[PDB]
Amino acid sequence: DFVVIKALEDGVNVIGSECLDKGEVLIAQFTEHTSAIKVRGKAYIQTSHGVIESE
Amino acid sequence: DFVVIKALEDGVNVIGSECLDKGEVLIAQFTEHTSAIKVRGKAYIQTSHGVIESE
Amino acid sequence: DFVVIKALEDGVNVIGSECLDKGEVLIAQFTEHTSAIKVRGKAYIQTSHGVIESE
Amino acid sequence: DFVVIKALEDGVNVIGSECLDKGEVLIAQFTEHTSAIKVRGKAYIQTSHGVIESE
Amino acid sequence: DFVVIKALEDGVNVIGSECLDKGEVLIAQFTEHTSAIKVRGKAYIQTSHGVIESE
Amino acid sequence: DFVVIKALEDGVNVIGSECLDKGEVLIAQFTEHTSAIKVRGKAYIQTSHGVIESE
Amino acid sequence: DFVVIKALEDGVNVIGSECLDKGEVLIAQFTEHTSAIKVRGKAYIQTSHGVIESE
Amino acid sequence: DFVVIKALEDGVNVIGSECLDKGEVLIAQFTEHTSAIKVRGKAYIQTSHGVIESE
Amino acid sequence: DFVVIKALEDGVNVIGSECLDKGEVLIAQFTEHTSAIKVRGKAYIQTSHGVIESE
Amino acid sequence: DFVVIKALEDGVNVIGSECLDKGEVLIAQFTEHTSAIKVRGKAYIQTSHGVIESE
Amino acid sequence: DFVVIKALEDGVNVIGSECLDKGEVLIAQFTEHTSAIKVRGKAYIQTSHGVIESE
Amino acid sequence: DFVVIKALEDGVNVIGSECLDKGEVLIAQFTEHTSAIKVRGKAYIQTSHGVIESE
Amino acid sequence: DFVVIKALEDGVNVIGSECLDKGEVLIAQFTEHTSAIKVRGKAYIQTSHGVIESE
Amino acid sequence: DFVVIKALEDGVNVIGSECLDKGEVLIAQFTEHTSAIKVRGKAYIQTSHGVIESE
Amino acid sequence: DFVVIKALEDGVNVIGSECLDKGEVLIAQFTEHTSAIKVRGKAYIQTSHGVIESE
Amino acid sequence: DFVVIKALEDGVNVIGSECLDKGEVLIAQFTEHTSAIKVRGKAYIQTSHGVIESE
Amino acid sequence: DFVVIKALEDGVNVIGSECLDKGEVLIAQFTEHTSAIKVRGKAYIQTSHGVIESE
Amino acid sequence: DFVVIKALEDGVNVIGSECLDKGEVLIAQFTEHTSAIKVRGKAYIQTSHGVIESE
Amino acid sequence: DFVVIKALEDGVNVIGSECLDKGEVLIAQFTEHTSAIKVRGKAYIQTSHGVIESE
Amino acid sequence: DFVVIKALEDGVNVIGSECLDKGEVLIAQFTEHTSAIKVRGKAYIQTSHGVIESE
Ligand SMILES: [Au+]
Ligand SMILES: [Au+]
Ligand SMILES: [Au+]
Ligand SMILES: [Au+]
Ligand SMILES: [Au+]
Ligand SMILES: [Au+]
Ligand SMILES: [Au+]
Ligand SMILES: [Au+]
Ligand SMILES: [Au+]
Repeated sequence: DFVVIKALEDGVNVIGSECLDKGEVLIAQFTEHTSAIKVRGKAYIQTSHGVIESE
Repeated sequence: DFVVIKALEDGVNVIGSECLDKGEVLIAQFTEHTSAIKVRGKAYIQTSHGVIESE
Repeated sequence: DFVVIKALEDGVNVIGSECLDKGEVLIAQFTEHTSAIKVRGKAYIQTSHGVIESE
Repeated sequence: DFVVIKALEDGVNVIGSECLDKGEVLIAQFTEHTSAIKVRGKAYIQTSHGVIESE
Repeated sequence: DFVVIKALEDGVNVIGSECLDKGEVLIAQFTEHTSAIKVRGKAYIQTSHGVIESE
Repeated sequence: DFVVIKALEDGVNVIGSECLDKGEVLIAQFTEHTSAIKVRGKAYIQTSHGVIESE
Repeated sequence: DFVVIKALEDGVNVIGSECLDKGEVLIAQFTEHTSAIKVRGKAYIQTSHGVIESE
Repeated sequence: DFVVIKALEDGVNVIGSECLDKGEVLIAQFTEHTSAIKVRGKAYIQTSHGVIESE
Repeated sequence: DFVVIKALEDGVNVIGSECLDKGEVLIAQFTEHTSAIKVRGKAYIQTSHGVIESE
Repeated sequence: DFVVIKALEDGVNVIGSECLDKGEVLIAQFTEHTSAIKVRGKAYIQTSHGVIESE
Repeated sequence: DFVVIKALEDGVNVIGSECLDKGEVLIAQFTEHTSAIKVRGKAYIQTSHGVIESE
Repeated sequence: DFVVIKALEDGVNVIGSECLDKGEVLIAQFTEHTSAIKVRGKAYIQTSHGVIESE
Repeated sequence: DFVVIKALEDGVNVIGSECLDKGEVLIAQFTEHTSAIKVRGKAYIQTSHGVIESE
Repeated sequence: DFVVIKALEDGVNVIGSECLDKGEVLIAQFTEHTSAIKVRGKAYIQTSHGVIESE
Repeated sequence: DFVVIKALEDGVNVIGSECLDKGEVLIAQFTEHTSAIKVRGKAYIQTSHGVIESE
Repeated sequence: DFVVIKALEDGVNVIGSECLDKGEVLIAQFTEHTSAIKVRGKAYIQTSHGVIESE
Repeated sequence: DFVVIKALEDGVNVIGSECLDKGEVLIAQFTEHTSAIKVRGKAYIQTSHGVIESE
Repeated sequence: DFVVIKALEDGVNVIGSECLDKGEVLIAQFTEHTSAIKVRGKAYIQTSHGVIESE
Repeated sequence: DFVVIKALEDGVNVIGSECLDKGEVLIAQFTEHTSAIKVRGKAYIQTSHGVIESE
Repeated sequence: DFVVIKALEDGVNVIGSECLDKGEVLIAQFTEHTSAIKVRGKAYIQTSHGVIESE
């Protein structure tokens, strides 16, 4: 139901817009509105399906 | 309930239309409307059933 | 609730009609209408029960 | 909730009537109407309980 | 919710009446009406609790 | 929700009354009415909790 | 939701009253009324939590 | 939803009042009323969390 | 949904007030009212998360 | 749905306010009101996600 | 449904605003309102997906 | 107005149905409904007319 | 008000119809309907007036 | 109209449920409800018809 | 219709609660309410059926 | 229906309160109100069940 | 308005009925109903007027 | 109007029920409901009339 | 009408809940609600009846 | 009805909040609202029960 995004670099954008600096962690749940989440920049994502590394 | 698409190359299309560049990651939930998702180009998909690599 | 079809060859048909080219991946959920899905051609399917290879 | 039938030979019948050729794969969900599914001929079935081989 | 009966010999009866020949496989779900299923003859049954061999 | 009774000998009674011969298999679901099932004679029962052998 | 009692000796009482002879097996579901089950005598009980041996 | 109490000694009290003799087994479900169960004396309890031995 | 408290010493208090002597075991479910349970004295608690030893 | 806090030192505060002494254990469920719990001082917490040690 | 944040350094901010000092632990559930939680500073987070370390 | 039945052996039936084990004693009064009492097995009966020994 | 019939042989009839086997004992009260009781076969009767032996 | 039960051993049950310890004496009258009284364990009963010793 | 209890020792309890000292005698009639009388301690009871000695 | 109390010593109390001196005799009937009679001191009681000597 | 009764021996009666054992202390206030208090046995009473020793 | 009870030993009961451990002090006022207070165990009581020591 | 509690040690609890540190003094009046006050830990209490020292 | 607090040091808090400097004296009466008064810091209190020294 929720994802965990650790921003490994500054200015990481999360759309669905929010900006994160280096070292912050955003835990985001899916609402009715937020049905899709796009991640730019270098970040480390943990979902239910496992982990992944956006660049 | 949701899929994770890491676009390994530029111009990856996701239909159900959105375009992704290299290194971005789209986490997509299934709405009532979006009942099917088609992925073109080279991308790395994680679902509940496991991982797969579209080309 | 959903299946993952990676089309390993061109012109793979999915009925319930859609056509896929080589390398694309279709993630399909079951609606009320779509109660049966038929797959032609060479494709690689992941379901909840495991994987299978249609030819 | 659904079964996966890979038709290993031509003319495989699925009742509940549909016909499959060799190499096709039918993913069938149970509706209210379809409460029983009979499979003739040589086919390879995956259910939640495991796999089986009809002849 | 459903059982898988592979008829290992001809004339296998399934009550709740249907008849199966050798090599066929019947996947049967429980409705409101079908609250009990009786199997005669030599057959190989897979349920959620495991497998069994009726004779 | 359901039990599987393989009658290992003739005349096995199932109350909640039905009679089974040797080699038959009865798959019984619990209705609102059938809240208790008594098994006489030599039979082999599979439930969710495991297997047991009535005599 | 249900328990399995194999009566290992004659006259096993089950309260919530029923009597069992040696070798019988009673599969009992919990209704709204039957909220507690007491077992006397030598019997072998399988529940969801495991097995136990009343004496 | 339910607990299993094997009374290892005579006069075991179960409050929420009932008395058990040595060798009996009480399987108790939680109603709306019975929201707490106290066990005195030497008894052997199986719950969902595991086993324990009251004295 | 419920906790198991074995009182290893006399006068163990359970608030949410009840008192237990040495060797007793209280199995407590959470109602709407009882939303917090405090345990004093030496006791051995089993929850869903595991075991713990209050002093 | 609930957390287990063993207060390893005196005066441990739990906000959402309650105070605990050394050796006590508070098992706290989440109501509608209590949507966040803050723990001060040296305490040992067990949740569903595992254990942790507040200082 | 809930996350566990151990603040490893002083002044850790949790948005969705609260401030934590070193050694405190905040257990936060997701309401309807709190649909996203941002964590600044050095903290140690446990979720259902595992652990992570914000900086 | 009442009879006294000492069950000298196990499984003594009293109709008007109840079962008694060895050593138990049932004191039964005549209601409007219970106008006849039948005793099977080995038992020792005391009535107003004297004593008798059913076998 | 009541009689005690010990059936000393099989098939003893009691009219007012019931059948008794050897060793059974029937204690019969007089209703408004049952104003006369006829006993066939070998039986041993105790009434208020004493004992008698029907053949 | 009433019976006298001297409990010669501990835990004597009287159904119609009450428990007696060794040396206690229960004098029980027959109500409209209590139309049958069953005595377990070792006890010494005095009725109008005489005395008896349950075991 | 009534019983006579001579309390041979102090603190004799009569339930149905009253307390008697040594040497007192309680003559108790059965009301509609008092349908059962339990006697603890050492006492000497005279009923219509005879005498008895509770301990 | 009535008891006879000869007061063998002064100050004998009869509750259900009356006081008797030495040598007096009280013949007491049971009303609806007086359902229990307690006798203190040294007295000699005659009932229907026989005689007794309170002290 | 209130009295203090320390029961120096067992079975001390307080009427207005209650029983006390040795070492207990009853602090009794005067209601509208309790307008007189009688104390039997050996006890030590403190009132507003001073102390006294009942025997 | 109020009493002061210092519990000199563990498990001191105060009826009118509360339990106290060693070293605690309960200051109790008389309500309309609490018209009598009984103290068990070893405790030290101060009233308006002076002090006393329950055992 | 009021009591004076000087907390001689840290964490002194006053129920009727409040916590006091060493050296603080709480002057508490009795409301309608607060009809009983329990004091834990080492504290020095002055009432109208005198002084006392809880531990 | 009233207390006298001489603040022997600066910043003495009186809750029920007011602050006092060194040498000031606050005479406080109990209203309906102010039912409890807490004193921090070094102060010298005179009540009806005597004097005390908060620290
Ligand atoms: Au594009
Ligand atoms: Au065909
Ligand atoms: Au039986
Ligand atoms: Au206690
Ligand atoms: Au801050
Ligand atoms: Au008992
Ligand atoms: Au008198
Ligand atoms: Au007493
Ligand atoms: Au505290």
